[PDB]
Amino acid sequence: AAWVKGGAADVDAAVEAAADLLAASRVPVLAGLSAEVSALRAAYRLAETLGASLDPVSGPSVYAELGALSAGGAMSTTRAETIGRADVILIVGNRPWDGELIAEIAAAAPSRGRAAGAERALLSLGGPQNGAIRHVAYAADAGGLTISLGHLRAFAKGHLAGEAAFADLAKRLFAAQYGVIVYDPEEVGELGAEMLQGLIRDLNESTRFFALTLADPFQGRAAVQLSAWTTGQAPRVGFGRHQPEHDSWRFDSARQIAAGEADAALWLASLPAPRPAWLGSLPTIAIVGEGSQEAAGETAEVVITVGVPGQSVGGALWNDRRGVIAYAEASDPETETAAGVLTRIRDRLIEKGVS
Amino acid sequence: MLTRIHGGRVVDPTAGRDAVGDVWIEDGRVVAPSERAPDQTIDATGCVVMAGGVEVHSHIAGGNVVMSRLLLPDLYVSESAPNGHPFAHAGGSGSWIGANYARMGYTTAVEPALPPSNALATHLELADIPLLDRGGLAVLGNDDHLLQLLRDGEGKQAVRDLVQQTLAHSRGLGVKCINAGGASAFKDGVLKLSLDDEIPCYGLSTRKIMSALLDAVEEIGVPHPLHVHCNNLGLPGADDSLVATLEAAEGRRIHFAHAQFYAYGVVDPGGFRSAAERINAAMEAHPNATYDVGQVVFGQTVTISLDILRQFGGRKGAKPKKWVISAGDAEGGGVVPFLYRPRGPVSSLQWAIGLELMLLSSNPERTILTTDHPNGGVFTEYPRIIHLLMDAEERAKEIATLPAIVGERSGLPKIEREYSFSEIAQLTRSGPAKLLGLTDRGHLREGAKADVAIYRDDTDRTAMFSRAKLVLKDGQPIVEDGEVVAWFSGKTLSLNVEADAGMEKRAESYLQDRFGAGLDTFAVPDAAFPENTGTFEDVACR
Amino acid sequence: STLRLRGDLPERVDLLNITPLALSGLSETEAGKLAIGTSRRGLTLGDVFEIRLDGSDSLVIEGGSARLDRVGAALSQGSIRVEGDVGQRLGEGMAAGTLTVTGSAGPYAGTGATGGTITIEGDAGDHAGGAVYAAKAGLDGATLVIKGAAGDHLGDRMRRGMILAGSAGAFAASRMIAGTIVVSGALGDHPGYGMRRGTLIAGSHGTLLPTFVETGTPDLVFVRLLAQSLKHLGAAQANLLSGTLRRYSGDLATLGKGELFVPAH
Ligand SMILES: [Zn+2]
Ligand SMILES: [Zn+2]
Repeated sequence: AAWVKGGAADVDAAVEAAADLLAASRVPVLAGLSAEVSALRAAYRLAETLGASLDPVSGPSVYAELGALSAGGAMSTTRAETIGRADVILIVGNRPWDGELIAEIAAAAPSRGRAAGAERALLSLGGPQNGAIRHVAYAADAGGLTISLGHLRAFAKGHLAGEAAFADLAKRLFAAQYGVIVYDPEEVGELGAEMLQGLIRDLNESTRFFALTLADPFQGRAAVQLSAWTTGQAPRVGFGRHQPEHDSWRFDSARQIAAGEADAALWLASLPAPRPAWLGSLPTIAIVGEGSQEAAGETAEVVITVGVPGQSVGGALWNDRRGVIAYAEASDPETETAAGVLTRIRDRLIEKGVS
Repeated sequence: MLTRIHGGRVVDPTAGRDAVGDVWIEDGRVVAPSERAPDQTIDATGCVVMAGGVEVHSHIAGGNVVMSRLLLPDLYVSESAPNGHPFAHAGGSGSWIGANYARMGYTTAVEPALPPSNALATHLELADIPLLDRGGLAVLGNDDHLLQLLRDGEGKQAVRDLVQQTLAHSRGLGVKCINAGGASAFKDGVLKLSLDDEIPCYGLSTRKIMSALLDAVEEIGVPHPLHVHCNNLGLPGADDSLVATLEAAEGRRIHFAHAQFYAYGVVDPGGFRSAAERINAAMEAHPNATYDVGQVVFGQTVTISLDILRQFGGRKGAKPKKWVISAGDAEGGGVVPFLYRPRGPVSSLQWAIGLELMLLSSNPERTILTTDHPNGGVFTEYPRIIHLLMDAEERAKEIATLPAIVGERSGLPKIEREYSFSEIAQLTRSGPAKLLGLTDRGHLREGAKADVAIYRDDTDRTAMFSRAKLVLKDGQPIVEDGEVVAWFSGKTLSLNVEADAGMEKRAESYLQDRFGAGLDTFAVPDAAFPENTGTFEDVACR
Repeated sequence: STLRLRGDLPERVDLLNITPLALSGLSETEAGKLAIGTSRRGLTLGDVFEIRLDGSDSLVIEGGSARLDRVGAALSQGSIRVEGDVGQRLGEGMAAGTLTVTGSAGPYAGTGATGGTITIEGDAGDHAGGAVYAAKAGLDGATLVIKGAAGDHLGDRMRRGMILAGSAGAFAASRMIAGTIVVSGALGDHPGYGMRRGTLIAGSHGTLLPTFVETGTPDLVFVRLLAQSLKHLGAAQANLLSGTLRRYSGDLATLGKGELFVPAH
């Protein structure tokens, strides 16, 4: 069911109302982008015809990692190979402790590689001092994790005197066979990640070390993958000049809305995502799942309920465990898809351009 | 719809045709000359007519190709495209590489690094490439599953079941191997690896894995032989590694990828000599062997390879000084940007060896032309290499600017033979399709797919092959006078093979204990693609 | 040549290649039709400004908004004066010349500037003198003068040139490749994070990184030269080098070749 103005149920007419809203605006925005790859593909295809900008909700976490690797590069590994091969694991921050990943590592020793079957050492920087899982915790510096990360690299480079807290940590890291530093780029920051990735480059002068960059839970990592092969650049790209302009600052939806540059915006949230709270200020088109609380017609000017991928309809989603795009079939599900709506709005916008 | 293309010099080396004549195509396929009036007639004044270009080795899709566009947003120039097809002029995008291949007359492009782990995202990326038909080569030889099978000695039957399962689940055209065991050795602290060197934790050579994959490929019957990425890429002395790997095949059908990077002589026991003559000699002594060159193009580019062992070795030579190495699951991948200096003593030799290998070949069908895009160079330079092979006076024009080392360490200025159109058709259409097993693509005889490339004659072959007068995809015109007119999606070629039911349940228990997820995360369902069941086209196994 | 801003900007505007060298070549009526708008609806130079043109290397924009991106970018000749505030990327890739702004400036101002002098009489935004996304370097040789106070990440990944700021925010001189930054007054917390090479001089300073070690109070010949360089340019930061200074070595996470000078007491 759809909603236009005061509760207009018709799905076809809601597509026409969304096409009229996007055509009348000069600066359009496509925020959210938490859905299937087919919907992301249709959203980027619509923005190319519209001349709009895009910004996933995972924006800050995505560009915290992208900002450090587009300038400094990366030395990374996967979750399965960390559980399978790593003998010493450094856990930076509190966010990696949320998932079951930390318990899977502790429960079983590595099963593959040179260090398979050896005793596993778990070191933590900035994590809780007392945990159910036994680990060696190292106190974070007063400045923060980013200051601690730079502090730690100095001991690893041999630039700072011995007998310090991070000096023992540096000694334990270099004495490795398969080293993995697990961190969340959101909480660590662009500068800390580039430092963290540099610390790994210094560690690889002696033994093999890698980074387990944590993934966002709002499909942002798949949006990067798709946008990269569709536009040639990362997300936050604008098509005002028919060519994809990448500008992490200019096409930041949070920045655009607060300044007042964007007239209209399209919200893509087939899977649960945090509400942006600006939907009421400017005319918005909300493509959301049927189960979500955002289904009601008060949230946005035009609201279209689509099929939740992995629950009511099939779709290729980012797999948290696997670390790649995988197709998730519907768990006990004719309903409309977010890709089918964005394509129909694009077809109606093209139809208006001819006559 | 009946179409008649007369007046042009039709070049088809598989039938022996190098003379002007008619080409009749009906219902998207080449038919015998019908004595009835055709619906449309295409006039080619001169305009040498060739088959659809086939690309065998080009890094066009994958997680690593995504990473390269993130690391180097400046690599490919995006021009303003008013009234142009979406993303066709957006430099680096899948649509950009698709449209640019069609402009040169190429209608088929094969991806050599299809990872079985991230198969869906690689195929979703391949599907988004427009116009061309595409293919993916499943990569084996570095995943724990196959290596545990070889470590225990499960037998040639058991290995066949696993190679069949992976080919089916990943929807790949053929089998590839990128430095067998090099990844499972780099993860265990190994930096250099040779074809015989024992790899840690499995106690096996890389020839042991290659010989096992060579058995499986012959047994299953893949029309394309084993696509092989040898040991010690780019290291002085790889001529010794490629040759010993060729002799390790024991007469089996193989294909060496980007062999140019291996023809580096050892000379003094600080420098390196060209080994093109040594490799071309071994290629004639082994008739079952084939190889694609991988010619080096001067300028800024990026090297995308799943040989993490070698990409980590040359990581410090990256220009700009930034690199992404990922060691994950099987091989992961390594992306380091590289600039081939326009006057560089190393770059000029690499550029000379690429041509020398092609100029020495007796049969260009076995010496397929590639750039190893983008590792060696950008694929848009194919018209230049064709111009350099066909024209001897332009080859000496380029050699005049390069330093003396080119003549003193290669011998390319001494070999002054020109290449013909029939031999260029062996490089770009005939040879590549015969290798890949696509019987209906390399030629223009009655029975072929209507993939036609018409180039307007020019003394400057660079312009002749850069903008094709007319290119046809299954009978429909896609580009005219070098500009794309049509915009539709092709089909991904996947070998039709059935996964063993007893092997599928055996792999399921393995994947659940290593990853925590079933086969569905590795599967490539039709419902994920924009064209449900219309994205793939079956290929029969010989 | 004077461009009188008619009014408030409805969208972001890109003033690239709007250099007096380019305007002089184009006809006065033809120059008005030049589109500078970001959006699909766009905006032409005539819609935004009242164009008065003459064959000169001097340009003056009368009136300014924070939506003037890439103003003075790739400037190779002459001068451009903005009587007002400006947007991001002040003189991106400026080859040579002079670029003065009466008001304040947007973020990423001064990126990739090779030569010339960019002067902001107001305050600079975040990432002032810093590298943009994926950029190889920030300031790459043009000297940047900020009479006011810069925000966070001043001189971020700076490669060459000189920055003359009144006051500076946190994480100043981060990821610095090389250069010299002299802020006359306050400096934010954690300065020079990831510094490889370069010279940072400040009057006040916040909390220093644990990877910065003090060398002492050394009378160096370079300091004498840098002082005379600031005196000749008329810098207010010239007085800061008169007295004896305290030195700190560049961040030990990267190669520790950078430095930081602060007055003794
Ligand atoms: Zn490869
Ligand atoms: Zn390769």
